[PDB]
Amino acid sequence: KKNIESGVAHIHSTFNNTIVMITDTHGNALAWSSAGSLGFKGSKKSTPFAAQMAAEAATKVAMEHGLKTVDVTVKGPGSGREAAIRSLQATGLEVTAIRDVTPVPHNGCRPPKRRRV
Amino acid sequence: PRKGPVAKRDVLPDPIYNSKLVTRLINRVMVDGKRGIAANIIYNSFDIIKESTGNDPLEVFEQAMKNVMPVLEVKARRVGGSNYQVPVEVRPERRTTLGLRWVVNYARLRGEHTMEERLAKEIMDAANNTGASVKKREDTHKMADANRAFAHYR
Amino acid sequence: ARIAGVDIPRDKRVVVSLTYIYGIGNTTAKKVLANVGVSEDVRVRDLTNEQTDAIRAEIDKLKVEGDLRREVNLNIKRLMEIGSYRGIRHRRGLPTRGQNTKNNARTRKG
RNA sequence: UUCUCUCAGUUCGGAUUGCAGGCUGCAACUCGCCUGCAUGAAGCCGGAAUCGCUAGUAAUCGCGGAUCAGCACGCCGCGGUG
Repeated sequence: KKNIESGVAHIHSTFNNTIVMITDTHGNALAWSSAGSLGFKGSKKSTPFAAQMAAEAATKVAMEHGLKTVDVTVKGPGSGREAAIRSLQATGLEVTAIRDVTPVPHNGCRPPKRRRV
Repeated sequence: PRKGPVAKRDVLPDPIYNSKLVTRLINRVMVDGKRGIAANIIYNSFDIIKESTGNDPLEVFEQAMKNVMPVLEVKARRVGGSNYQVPVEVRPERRTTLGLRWVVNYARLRGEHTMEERLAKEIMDAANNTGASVKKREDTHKMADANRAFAHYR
Repeated sequence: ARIAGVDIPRDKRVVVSLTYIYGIGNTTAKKVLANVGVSEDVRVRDLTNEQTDAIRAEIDKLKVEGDLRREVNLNIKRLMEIGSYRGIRHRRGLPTRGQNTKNNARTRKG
């Protein structure tokens, strides 16, 4: 439907999870996934393999509506950010841009206590 | 060891076919040091190969070896508390090691009434790209060339 | 029916199928088949009605029946009703020969 | 080296029980070793975890003797295949 054939992948990868949503060239979302929505639990949600299969479960649906063009904007200073890409290309999509979008404050707000573990 | 690499354990080529590969195949079938039984088994199996739709036992055996041996194996490693797996290349001696090992292991599990009726049949099925040995090779190649994802910078 | 007691199996030689009657082991089958002159020949029971009656009339001279279970049963019965140290053990599911019961009763007591 | 048996709880396995014997010893019930006939259990390769070993070694097969009337799956040695 809508035979968009263009869009941009958003990767949001923290220390203990990983989300990949694929939306079109502007806003409105088409298909998403995350490691939790694949039965994984707890620790394992941060290994790259989780990002592998989540990228797959998103692509497989995004190209069930016609899609080649995609870019990659990676938030999320975590680990599996590149495994997400390697699964994004090698199951059909047409990656052509990588960019980093990490919020960097110019010293505005105060962060929480340091943990004494 | 810790000091450094070690030797390679020279083998003695069997006198019948003058082929060190048949020697290692005899050594892998043998259990408990009963070697004459293993030799009788291998020779009956090759007799069965040539007699029934065969050309020569060395030729079809080499081709079966070629079709089974692997070329990309992975190694599951530990870093600092999280473990993964990465592919790597495969040096030559390990290749024939694995080949012989798989062939014997999966002929031992066939389900006929003689180790010869199993070995000859299994390496014939192997020289025609069939049998759980070839499927084991392909499982290995599929695990590799996929798990290169968390291996690309290892 | 078949040749003694009930139902000597098919498809096997006589020297082995004759084992299946309670009281005929392995050498007894040999001796019975030898006092007549019947061989195996080869891996089947394709006898004659003279060979079946031959090997049937001679088994009658032994205790291979529910006439043997009676003997064994009443033996243990006489044991447990006099004193008796062996019968006392027969009545507890405990080894009756001296067996140092640390594991050796899993057979004798399950 | 021949002849069998044919994938089965079985011509696998040999626990347990019945009857009859042998040997040592003044004497084998509690409490010995061995023989024969009969009976024929669990067990179809064993999770978490964990052990031995770098060559005539590991694995496997027998033989001898200390102790001792008798009594070894234990211990000390020896060699065969590898």
